[PDB]
Amino acid sequence: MTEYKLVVVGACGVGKSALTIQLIQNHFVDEYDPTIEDSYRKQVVIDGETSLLDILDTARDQYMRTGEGFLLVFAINNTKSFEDIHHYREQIKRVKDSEDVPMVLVGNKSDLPSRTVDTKQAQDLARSYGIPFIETSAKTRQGVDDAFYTLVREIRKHKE
Ligand SMILES: Nc1nc2c(ncn2[C@@H]2O[C@H](COP(=O)(O)OP(=O)(O)O)[C@@H](O)[C@H]2O)c(=O)[nH]1
Ligand SMILES: [Mg+2]
Repeated sequence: MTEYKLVVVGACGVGKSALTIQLIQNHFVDEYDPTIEDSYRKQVVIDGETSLLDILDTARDQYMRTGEGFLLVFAINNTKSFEDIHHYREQIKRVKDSEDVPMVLVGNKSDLPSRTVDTKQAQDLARSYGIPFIETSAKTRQGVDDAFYTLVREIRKHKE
């Protein structure tokens, strides 16, 4: 019965869309229009509780204001995208007017061998933020459920 508005943010090309589509449609899209910004709905069950997810895949001022949780996505083979995380976080903090916003740090493209962002680096950032860090591959589906479900768990602990 509960609904959760989730927002997926991060630099262009990190796999925001691919991640969202795997969760929604259960397949990996190789070439999804980089400019398309849209929301996707799905009824899920998480730790036994039924819930409707409304997920904005950015590429809206509305979702920022009404978003209850955010995935901060970088790709592990894109140092610049990891360096952009702080900016995304501060922007959310500003709009939401809080310092306790539910967020999850997501390191995507974990199947790729060209790693330039150490796991240690990401974990150290997430620790400073007090948020979970989850490694994912939209391509193999590794960690996809875990990223979204973890965010939902962070939302629930926050409003409780
Ligand atoms: N190898 C690999 N490629 C990915 C992964 N996620 C996304 N991609 C590719 O990276 C490119 C951009 O992905 P996209 O989802 O559009 O990124 P977005 O701009 O953040 O929405 C596309 O070529 C995707 O196929 C992943 O986990 N592994
Ligand atoms: Mg996209």
